[PDB]
Amino acid sequence: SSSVPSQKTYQGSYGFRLGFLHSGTAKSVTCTYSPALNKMFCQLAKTCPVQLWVDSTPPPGTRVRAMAIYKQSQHMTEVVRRCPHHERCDGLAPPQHLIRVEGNLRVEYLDDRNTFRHSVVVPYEPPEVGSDCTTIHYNYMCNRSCMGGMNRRPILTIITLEDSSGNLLGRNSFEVCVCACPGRDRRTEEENLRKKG
Amino acid sequence: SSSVPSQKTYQGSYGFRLGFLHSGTAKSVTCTYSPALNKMFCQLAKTCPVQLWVDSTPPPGTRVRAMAIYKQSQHMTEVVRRCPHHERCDGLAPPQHLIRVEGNLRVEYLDDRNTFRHSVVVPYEPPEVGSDCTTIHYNYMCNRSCMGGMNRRPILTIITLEDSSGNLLGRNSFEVCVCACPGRDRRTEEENLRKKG
DNA sequence: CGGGCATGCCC
DNA sequence: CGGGCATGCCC
Ligand SMILES: *C[C@H]1C(=O)C2CCN1CC2
Ligand SMILES: *C[C@H]1C(=O)C2CCN1CC2
Ligand SMILES: *C[C@H]1C(=O)C2CCN1CC2
Ligand SMILES: *C[C@H]1C(=O)C2CCN1CC2
Ligand SMILES: C[C@@H]1C(=O)C2CCN1CC2
Ligand SMILES: C[C@@H]1C(=O)C2CCN1CC2
Ligand SMILES: [Zn+2]
Ligand SMILES: [Zn+2]
Repeated sequence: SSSVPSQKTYQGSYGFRLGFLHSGTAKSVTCTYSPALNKMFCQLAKTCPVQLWVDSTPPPGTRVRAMAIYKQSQHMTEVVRRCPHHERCDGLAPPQHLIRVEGNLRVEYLDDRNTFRHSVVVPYEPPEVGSDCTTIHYNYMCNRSCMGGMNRRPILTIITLEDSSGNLLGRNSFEVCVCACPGRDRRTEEENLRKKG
Repeated sequence: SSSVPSQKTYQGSYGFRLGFLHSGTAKSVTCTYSPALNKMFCQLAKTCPVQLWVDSTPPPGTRVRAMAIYKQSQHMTEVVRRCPHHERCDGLAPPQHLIRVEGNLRVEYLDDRNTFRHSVVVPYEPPEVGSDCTTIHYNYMCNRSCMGGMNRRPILTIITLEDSSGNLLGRNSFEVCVCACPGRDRRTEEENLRKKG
């Protein structure tokens, strides 16, 4: 009955975890992940690699879904959407969707008929031989600050592993801040965490 | 042949001048006019009174037109428009128009067929007996900072007095900055003028 | 109300 | 590149 999807971490029977490349906090970096905050800082429309880790290999036909939700209680029931400006500015991705996947010939974009929430889905592919994870290249097509979209409200990205039958196999999430200067904003929030948290 | 309307002050044979109420520079004022900068600072969608002064009474059927243009040379040829967000948010005023007139049952909104520029027109009415000017209540429906609209670019409002035949009778203009805190921004720009101009 | 931070971006 | 200002708004 809820229109708010779960954000509860569920590693599940396949040991599903997310991973992120080690970047620095240089003021001009295009993205950087804070493990202390479980938070990705990245720039508008630029690659944001997410690693998928599993302890056991999911069955054939497993799918990987990404969806954004507002992190604060007072905004959780509102659907996260592209702002009118960037919407009016790919072909496969409808202009209303915040999250895109690049580099994948099998991407599917969903608008839920009951909850109206947007998600983007790709097939799960096992890591190549010798590699321990699979990487998906996400793109966030608005800044957190965009008026008429996120309007400065923080968001979570929820990644779910789902089998072809629709069984939830795993769930993980991270906060995302799409901003002009990811390195500066990570440094500021981490400093604020240490001194005022 | 030019698609850029004139901004040249032309008092004309009727002695046409603009006037503005004396406001202060309190941080929360809804609008304030700087004579030193010939610049109105005002808030989004709130009243911005403009006084019309004439030395001689224009003929019956005179009209008062307002139009915005970008002040900087590099943007002058681009049409000033409402941003996509506030456009998607009166009835008589088309959503694309930046400048509205409130309180007037005879307002006309024009989209020029050749230049595509927007303007808003009302009849000229002489001042009431004993009064020296006529006031028009303008509304600016975007902030200067709106992405996809003015996008932080400065603008002029050009007020023209025109007879019913379309003869230009007078022209005046002022800079406009639609901002959150008109009193603060006037104080800052005037201080910057005095010390760095 | 006014002080002050967060965030985009400096033509 | 990084320093720093301008501007919206603080839940
Ligand atoms: C944002 C992400 C990238 O695209 C590379 C630079 C920074 N971070 C790790 C690798
Ligand atoms: C963070 C800041 C920089 O360092 C350049 C890229 C992003 N932003 C504007 C210029
Ligand atoms: C903005 C304009 C108004 O509406 C009154 C207050 C400030 N200024 C003069 C009168
Ligand atoms: C300027 C500042 C104020 O003083 C209030 C009105 C406008 N802005 C936000 C709150
Ligand atoms: C997760 C794993 C790694 O650490 C590197 C880059 C991505 N994957 C294969 C090698
Ligand atoms: C221009 C003139 C004034 O100064 C007051 C207010 C508006 N007009 C009539 C009286
Ligand atoms: Zn946007
Ligand atoms: Zn706007």
